[PDB]
Amino acid sequence: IDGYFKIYSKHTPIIGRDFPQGFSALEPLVDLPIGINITRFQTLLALN
Amino acid sequence: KCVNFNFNGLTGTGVLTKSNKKFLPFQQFGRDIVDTTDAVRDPQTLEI
Amino acid sequence: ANQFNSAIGKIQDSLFSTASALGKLQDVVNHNAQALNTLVKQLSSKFG
Ligand SMILES: *[C@@H]1O[C@H](CO)[C@@H](O[C@@H]2O[C@H](CO)[C@@H](O)[C@H](O)[C@H]2NC(C)=O)[C@H](O)[C@H]1NC(C)=O
Ligand SMILES: *[C@@H]1O[C@H](CO)[C@@H](O)[C@H](O)[C@H]1NC(C)=O
Repeated sequence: IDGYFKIYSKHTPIIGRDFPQGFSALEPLVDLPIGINITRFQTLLALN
Repeated sequence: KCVNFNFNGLTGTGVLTKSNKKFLPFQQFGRDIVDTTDAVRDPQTLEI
Repeated sequence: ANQFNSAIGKIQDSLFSTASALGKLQDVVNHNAQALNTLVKQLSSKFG
């Protein structure tokens, strides 16, 4: 938004196996004013 | 004491007393239900 | 006298539990408080 890259993250402990039912807000971590154009991404997977 | 303050571009006039409201690590200043400035965090010592 | 005592003894029940009545004073208080809050909230408006 307005040329800023905002990061919101949260590390919720897991009670169960996958996607437990519950609510948890995502507190912002770092705001970075880059101001570029973003349309695509690709996650990186570690290879050992 | 009744003084005028300017906190990171937030200005106003009033008295400043020690509070007990616990801000989140990122929240800067607090507002009321009627949406008026009520509590601010000191930018230097992170005091509320 | 017994009928009146029995009738007056049920006043403290039907006044609150049945709702119905006793809402006009609450409506007055709520309306005045809401008008005050709406008047105060208008200060944050831009009006262009
Ligand atoms: C802004 O700089 C001041 C310089 O004093 C920092 O104040 C110090 O903060 C540390 C860490 O909390 C304390 O141990 C020192 O006692 C403080 N010094 C004084 C003189 O009060 C302050 O923390 C800095 N603010 C930020 C957000 O980094
Ligand atoms: C990138 O977004 C900016 C923002 O205005 C614009 O100037 C530019 O034309 C956009 N480029 C592309 C390839 O979408």
